[PDB]
Amino acid sequence: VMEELEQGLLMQPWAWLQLAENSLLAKVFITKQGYALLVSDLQQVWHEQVDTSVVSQRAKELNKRLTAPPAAFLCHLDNLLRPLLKDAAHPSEATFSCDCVADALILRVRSELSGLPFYWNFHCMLASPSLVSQHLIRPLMGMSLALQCQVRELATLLHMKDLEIQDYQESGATLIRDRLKTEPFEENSFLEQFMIEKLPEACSIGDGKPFVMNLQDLYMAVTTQEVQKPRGLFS
Amino acid sequence: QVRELATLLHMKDLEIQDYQESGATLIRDRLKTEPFEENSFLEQFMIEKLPEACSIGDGKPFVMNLQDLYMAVTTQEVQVG
Repeated sequence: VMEELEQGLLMQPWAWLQLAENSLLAKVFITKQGYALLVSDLQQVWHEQVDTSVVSQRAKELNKRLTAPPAAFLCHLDNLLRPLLKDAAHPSEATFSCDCVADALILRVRSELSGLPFYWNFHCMLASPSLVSQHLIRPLMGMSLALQCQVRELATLLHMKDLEIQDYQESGATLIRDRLKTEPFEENSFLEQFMIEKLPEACSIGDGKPFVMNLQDLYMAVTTQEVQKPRGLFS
Repeated sequence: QVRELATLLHMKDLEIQDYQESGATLIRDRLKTEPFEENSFLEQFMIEKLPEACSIGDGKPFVMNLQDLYMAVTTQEVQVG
């Protein structure tokens, strides 16, 4: 039960949330027996795991007149959350609000469930060091190592193509188009040029949107890897 | 960096295609290189080499390989504010 929620949350991609002119990164895994949420703003991390016991009380207190068992309420919450997290700019009637008092994060979701109120309040506490390392630190290191390996493979392929170009030039032929000539690839020169020129803009984390937009498949792959007697005449 | 290397590979592929169109014949047939496809390369890499490449271990690879980029990123962050 509890382990299933943790595994599902781990094997999930990050999503971008826009609320009150603020940007958050959210991971949500909702099942028929609870849910797991992990939110961040690139400065702090909050986590919240909920079982049906607290749902039976919160869904009533927030929605006084709502008569909904935990299963239906969780299904409605998933239908509310997944469309927004999966893709952006999707029209919806859901609204998000964020607040903090002393050390906890109250995230309020207010939605129109076919023409009726739907209020939910995530009360997320600070994530323990184990959760942060499991979800952000180690996967990012794995992604960086994988990207370095990819860069090395690309450099090897470029060297092979440069050798092919050298052989073609030695053959004595000439190009019908002379504008396509490319200088030989050098790893050190390319690295120095990149660092001097484009590293500033490339490394700009911003509000986290580039991380969600670009590096998600590799992140998911890394997370999935880490989680998994003749005688006489006859003689 | 990977995107730029892919762009350079595409440019070299176009150059090789033009050379072939020019009727050129290579003396060594073993030097022929297959056209580069980003999707095929990515899928092959993820299937084959990612399991052994994305091994954190005790943290030695992190300090052995990616220290310069970390310092550059930190310096840029300090410069920004």
